[PDB]
Amino acid sequence: FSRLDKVEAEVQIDRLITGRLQSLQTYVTQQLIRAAEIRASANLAATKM
Amino acid sequence: RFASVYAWNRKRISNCVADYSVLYNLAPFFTFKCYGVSPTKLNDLCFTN
Repeated sequence: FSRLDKVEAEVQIDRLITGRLQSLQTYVTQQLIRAAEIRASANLAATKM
Repeated sequence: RFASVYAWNRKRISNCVADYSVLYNLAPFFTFKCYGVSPTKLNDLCFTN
């Protein structure tokens, strides 16, 4: 923001925002998968107990 | 005077006050264009070479 004229830097910042956004969604999806598998294990443990 | 195309003159500028205001406004300056930074906000970044 301190080097590029703001009428043009929006392209770069939008690319960077989209990349980080995709990374964050990937993290969330992996968390969902792992949480599902842990819930399955927890149900198994509850049955054991 | 100016030298030849293959004999392009080169100089190094150091230890001064980067005041591009005095130059940019003066003279018609038919062609003038920057590459990696906006040609409008030179006056808020510090250089080393």
